[PDB]
Amino acid sequence: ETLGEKWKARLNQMSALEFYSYKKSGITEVCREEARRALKDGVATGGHAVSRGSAKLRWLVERGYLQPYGKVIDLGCGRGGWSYYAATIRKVQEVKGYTKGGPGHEEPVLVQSYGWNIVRLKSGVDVFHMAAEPCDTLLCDIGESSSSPEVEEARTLRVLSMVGDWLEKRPGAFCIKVLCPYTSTMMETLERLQRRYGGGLVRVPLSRNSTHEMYWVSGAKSNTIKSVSTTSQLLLGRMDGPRRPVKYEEDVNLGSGTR
Ligand SMILES: C[S@@+](CC[C@H](N)C(=O)[O-])C[C@H]1O[C@@H](n2cnc3c(N)ncnc32)[C@H](O)[C@@H]1O
Repeated sequence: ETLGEKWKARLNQMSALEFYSYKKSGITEVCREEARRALKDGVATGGHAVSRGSAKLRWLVERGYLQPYGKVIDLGCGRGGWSYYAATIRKVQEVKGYTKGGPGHEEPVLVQSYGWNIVRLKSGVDVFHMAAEPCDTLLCDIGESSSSPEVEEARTLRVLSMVGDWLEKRPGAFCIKVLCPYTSTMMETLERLQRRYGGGLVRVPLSRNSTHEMYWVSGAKSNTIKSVSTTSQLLLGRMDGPRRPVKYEEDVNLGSGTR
């Protein structure tokens, strides 16, 4: 049994109160109030982000974990935070996002932030049945949380295969969401993939304690087992002490105008 599995079991054990306190205990988050109001009022300008993903991607890009450039593909773009953020980047030439949409799934949000004319968000698309196309920047943010470690593992495996098909055309720069990296077979296959392709695993502090997600990014050089187990250690530790306060970071402003 790995530390992440113990984390998972302990998480399932927790009460509603304890969970409510734990999910955000000590994490970093973004004040999305004004962005929510503006977006609800139909303000396409102002530079507001459509989701929190922008803040996540930002956190990585401003640390060299990846450097977006050229043709960008956003797999499971949802509302499209990653797509717009990437579209605000100089080296980036084209952004193509794809999400599932429909009931229960996010639809893209039409906003005119900076570089909105180079964005192209396509809903009603299941990337598992989609043919890969050559690109320079491979983004993927797929991985739905489940109470079952086995389910999360299987979902992660399917995702990793699907993105394997895309990485085979060989970017470049890439950011791939890994929901469940805390099981043995997962660390094994992630080691394997980290041999075949490059990159490493990074735990974004914007991620809530309720999820063990780490992002497999290109510009990172790390050991799988070590990074994962340290992440597990942290998420475990936050389940014992008092409630650590949240570090309220500022929301990202993507400005306006075209490119
Ligand atoms: C966690 S959200 C991330 C959204 C985006 N990264 C952002 O920053 O706003 C993942 C989205 O991917 C979509 N999705 C999940 N599986 C998909 C699939 N197989 N094909 C296309 N989209 C999918 C879901 O609808 C979900 O809204």
